[PDB]
Amino acid sequence: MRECISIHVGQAGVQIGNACWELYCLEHGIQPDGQMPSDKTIGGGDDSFNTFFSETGAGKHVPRAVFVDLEPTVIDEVRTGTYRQLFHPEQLITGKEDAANNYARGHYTIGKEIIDLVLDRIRKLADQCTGLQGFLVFHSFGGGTGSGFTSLLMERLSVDYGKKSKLEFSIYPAPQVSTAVVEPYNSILTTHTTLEHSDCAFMVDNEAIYDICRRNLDIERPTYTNLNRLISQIVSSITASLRFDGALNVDLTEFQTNLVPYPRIHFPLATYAPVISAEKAYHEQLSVAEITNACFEPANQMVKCDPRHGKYMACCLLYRGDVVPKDVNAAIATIKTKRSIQFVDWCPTGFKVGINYQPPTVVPGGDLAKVQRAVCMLSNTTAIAEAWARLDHKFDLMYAKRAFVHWYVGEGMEEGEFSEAREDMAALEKDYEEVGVDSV
Amino acid sequence: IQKAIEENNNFIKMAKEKLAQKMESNKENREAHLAAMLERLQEKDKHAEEVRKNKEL
Amino acid sequence: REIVHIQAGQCGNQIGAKFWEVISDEHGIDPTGSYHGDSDLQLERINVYYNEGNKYVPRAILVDLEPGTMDSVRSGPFGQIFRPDNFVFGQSGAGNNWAKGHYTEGAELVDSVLDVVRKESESCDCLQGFQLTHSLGGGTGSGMGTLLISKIREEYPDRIMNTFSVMPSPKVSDTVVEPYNATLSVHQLVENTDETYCIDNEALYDICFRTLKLTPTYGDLNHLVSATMSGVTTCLRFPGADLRKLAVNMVPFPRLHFFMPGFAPLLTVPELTQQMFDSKNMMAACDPRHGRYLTVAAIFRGRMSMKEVDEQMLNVQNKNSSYFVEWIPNNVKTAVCDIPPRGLKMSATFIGNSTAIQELFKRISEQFTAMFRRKAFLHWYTGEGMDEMEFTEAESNMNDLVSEYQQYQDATAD
Ligand SMILES: Nc1nc2c(ncn2[C@@H]2O[C@H](COP(=O)(O)OP(=O)(O)OP(=O)(O)O)[C@@H](O)[C@H]2O)c(=O)[nH]1
Ligand SMILES: CCC[C@@H](NC(=O)[C@]1(C)CSC(/C(C)=N/O)=N1)c1cc(OCC2CC2)cc(=O)o1
Ligand SMILES: Nc1nc2c(ncn2[C@@H]2O[C@H](COP(=O)(O)OP(=O)(O)O)[C@@H](O)[C@H]2O)c(=O)[nH]1
Ligand SMILES: [Ca+2]
Ligand SMILES: [Mg+2]
Ligand SMILES: [Mg+2]
Repeated sequence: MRECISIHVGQAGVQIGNACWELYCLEHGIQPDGQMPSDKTIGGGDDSFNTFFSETGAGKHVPRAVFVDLEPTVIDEVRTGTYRQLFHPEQLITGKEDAANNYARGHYTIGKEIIDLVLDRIRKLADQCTGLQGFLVFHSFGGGTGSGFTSLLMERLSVDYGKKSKLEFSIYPAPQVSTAVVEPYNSILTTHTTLEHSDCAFMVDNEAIYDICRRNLDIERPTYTNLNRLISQIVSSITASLRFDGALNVDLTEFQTNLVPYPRIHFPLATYAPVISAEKAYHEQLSVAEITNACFEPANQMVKCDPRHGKYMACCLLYRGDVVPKDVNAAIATIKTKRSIQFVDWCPTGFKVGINYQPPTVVPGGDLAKVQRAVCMLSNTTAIAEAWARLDHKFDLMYAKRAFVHWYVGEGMEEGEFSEAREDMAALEKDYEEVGVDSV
Repeated sequence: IQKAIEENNNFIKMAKEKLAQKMESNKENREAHLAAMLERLQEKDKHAEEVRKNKEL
Repeated sequence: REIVHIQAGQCGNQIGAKFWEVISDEHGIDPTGSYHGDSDLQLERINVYYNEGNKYVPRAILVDLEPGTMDSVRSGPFGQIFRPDNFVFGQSGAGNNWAKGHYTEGAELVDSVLDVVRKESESCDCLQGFQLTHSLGGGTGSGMGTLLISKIREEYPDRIMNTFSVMPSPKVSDTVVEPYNATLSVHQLVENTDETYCIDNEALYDICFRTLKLTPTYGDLNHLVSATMSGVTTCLRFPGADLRKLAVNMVPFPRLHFFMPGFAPLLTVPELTQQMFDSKNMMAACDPRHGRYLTVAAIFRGRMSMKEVDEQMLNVQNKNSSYFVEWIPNNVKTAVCDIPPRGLKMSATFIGNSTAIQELFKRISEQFTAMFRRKAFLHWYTGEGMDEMEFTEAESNMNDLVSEYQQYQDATAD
C-alpha cells in the first residue's frame, strides 16, 4: 500500500538513480542480489520499505523503478554494474540515438518512438501496486532527453493516471560541468511544459552541489559520482518518511500540504546538513543545534539564492537519526532570535518538524562521513525565483539573435513555442513577486 | 463530487488534446522542412542534367 | 556510433592517409590490421573508425579520378590495412577543373562511390555521420567532393556531414584557377555540410617557415594536418558526445559553420593555453583578435591538473572577454584526455567559429574577382556546360557569407 514508482530519465536521472537505489539498499539491509535477510515475510508484505521495493517469491526485493535513456551507454553500466541482479531487464529501457542536447528530439523526433514502450513498462509496475501513491521523476533540465522526453512523459502520465501525484528531482544546469550551450533553451521549454503536470519539484543546482563538495569535503574537482552521492543523501532524507516507520515520522505528503500554497508555487528550496569529511568528523560530533543552524547558512542550499532577501511561505525540518523533540525545539528557539526568517503576512510562521530515527548511512568508500544525525530543511521561499531569473536572462541573450534555434525548428518546432514558454516563465517570476507583497 | 470528477476528466481530456495537436504540427513541420531539402537537391540534379546537355550542344 | 570516412582527390587522399597512420598508432594498430597495444582504452572506441579474423579495417573510402595518388597509398606505410574494394578510381582525371569534378568526369564515377558508401553504412550499428578529406583548389577534391556531399545528403538526410577542407594559397599554388575551384566549392559547402574545418595552406606554410623554421614540402604541411585532425577526433576515439551533439553546440547559425583549427605546441598548462589561442598557432590565415568567437571547443591531452585547465580556460576568457560575443553564454567547452599524443607529453587542439574567418573568404574572393573581372580561364568551365551566372552566384553567395559574419561580429547584447 502507498507504493511509489521512480522514473529515471537521461544520463543525470539514471546516474542519480544508481546512487539513490544503492543507498536505499544500504539503508534497508538489501544485498546487491536483492536478498534481505531481515525480511521475514517472503513474497510480499506491507512494510514501510515496500513502498519502494516489491518482493518476489525467491526473496528478491526489486525496486519500483524505471530507467529510460535514448542512448544505451549509461544504462549499460547498470546492466553490468554491482547491482545488475537488482533490476529486471524490462525496467532498463534504451534507444540507439540520443537527443543531442535538443529538446525537440527528446520530445518529438526520437522520444515518440519509445514513449509507448516506456508507458507499457510503467503500467506493469503500477499493476503490482495495491494503492499507488505517485511517481518520482529524476531528470536534468539541460539534456535533450532529460528535458524533452521528460516533458512528453509527464504529459502522458497525467493522461494515463489522472491527478495522481508526480514529484520531480530536477538538475538545474551549472555552466561549469555543462556540455550544452543550448541548456537555457531546454530548461525554459521543459519547465513550461511540465509546470501544469508537476505537483512538487525539487531543483538541484549542480553549482551548489559542486561548491559543497569543494568546500566541505575538500575535493579539488568533484565528479558526477561525488555530486550524485551527495544528491542521494538529500533524496533519501526526503523519501525516508515513506520508506521507514516511526512515531515522530511525518509523511512527505503532509509537508507538501504546507509547501504548496498555489499549484504553480511548488518549488521548495532544500538545504542539507551536515556535509563533513571523515577527517573533520573524527572527534567532532555535531549536535542538533549545530546541524539546524547550518540549514539557514545559504552555503548549504541545493540552489544558489538568498532567502534573506526574500520571504518565507513555509519551513519544514526533516531530521533523521539520534534526534528528540526537546533538542529540536531548543535549537529552533535560538534560530528564531538570531536569523532573518521573514514570512509573508498570509501564512503562519511555525516550523513543521519530522523525525526519522533510522540513522543516516553512507556508501562505503565515499567521502561523506557517517554521522549520528542529519537534517534536511524544505522551505518555500520567494528567493528560489532568482534561479529562474538567471536562466531566463541567458535564454533572452541567445533568443534575441535566434542563436541555435534552427536546430529546434529543423526537428519540427516553431518559434511560437519558444516565446510561449518564455512568457510562461515571465508569469512565474511575476507570480513569485505577487505572493511576497503584503495584503491589503 | 461530480464536479471533482468533471474537472479531473476535463484535465485529462485537454492534456490528451493539446498533446495530439503538438505531435501533429511537429510531424507536419518536420516533414515539410525535409521535403524542401530533398526538393532543392532535385533542382541541383535538374541543373546538372542541363549542364551536361549544354556541353554536348 | 560509427563514422564513415571519405578521401577524395590528390590532397584528400594524402591527408587521409596520414590521418589513419596517426590514429592507427594511437589505437595500437599495425599496417596489417592487428592490435598489439597495451591499454584496453585503445579498443573501447575502436569501432568508431574501424570494422572487425580478429583484424581492424578502416571504415574509409578512397576516391580519385586518377590512380596516381591512390596507387602510392597502397604501397606506402599502412597501405595494406585498407579494404581493397573501397578503392574507387577513374583514369581521365580532373585537370584541376571544378566543372569536371562536379558535372563531367566526376558525375560518371559518383555512382560507384555511393555503392561503397551504402555497403559500409549498412554494416553500422548506429551511423553517426560522415567526414571528408579534400582540397578546394583542385578538381576532384573540390568538384567531385562537393557533388558527393550533395548525393550523400539525399540518401542520408539526417546524418551529420563534416569536411576537412584544404584552402588554396598562392604561396603553394599548383595552378592559377584555384580561386575559381575554391569559390565554387564554398558555394556548395555553405549548403550541404554541418561543420567545415578550414585547413588553410597559407597558414600551414607560414607555420612551417616562420615558426618551425623550414625554408616546406607537402609532407611538412601534412604533419600539421595529421596532428590537428588527431586532436579534433580525440574525444570521439577515447572514453571520457556524438557528431550531432557537437554540431548542435558549435553551430549557432546554419551557414556559419566554418571553423579555425588550432594546435599547440608547434611545458605548463598556462603556456599551453596561451599558445593555443595565439594567432601564430591558427591553422587558418586569420587573426581571431580581428573578430569575435561565437563558439570554441578545446581538447587537452596528457597528464595535467584538470583543476588547472579549468582555471586557465576561465582566465583566458575573462582577460579576452571582448573577443567572445556576450549573447551566447558559456560558449567555450573544454575536454581533457589522459592519453597524450605521440612524441608529446601534453598538447592542446582547439576549433573556433570566429567571425574573423571572413578574412579567409575575403582573400579567396579577391583572387576570384581579380580573374573573373576579365573572364580569364573561363573556357575550362563554360566548355563543360556552365554559364557565367553560376560563377556570379557563387561569388554573391560567398560575399553574403562575409556580410553575415560581420553582422554577428557587430551585434550587441543591449
Ligand atoms: N548532477 C549530475 N548532473 C548531470 C549528470 N549527468 C549529466 N548531468 C547534467 O545534465 C546536463 C546535460 O544533460 P544530460 O542528462 O547529460 O543529457 P541527457 O538527459 O542524457 O539528454 P541527451 O544526452 O541530450 O540525449 C548538464 O547540465 C550536466 O551537468 C550527473 O550524473 N549528475
Ligand atoms: C578541439 C576539440 C574538437 C572536438 N571537440 C571536443 O573534443 C570537446 C571538447 C568535447 S565536447 C565538445 C562540445 C562541442 N560540447 O558542446 N567539445 C570536436 C570534434 C568533432 O568531430 C568532427 C569529426 C570530423 C572529425 C566536431 C566538433 O565540433 O568538435
Ligand atoms: N596541405 C596539402 N595541400 C595539398 C596537397 N596536395 C595538394 N594540395 C593543395 O590542393 C590544391 C590542388 O588540389 P588537388 O587535391 O591536388 O587536386 P585533385 O587531384 O583534383 O583533387 C592545391 O591548391 C594544393 O595546394 C598536400 O599533400 N597537402
Ligand atoms: Ca517482506
Ligand atoms: Mg545522454
Ligand atoms: Mg594536384
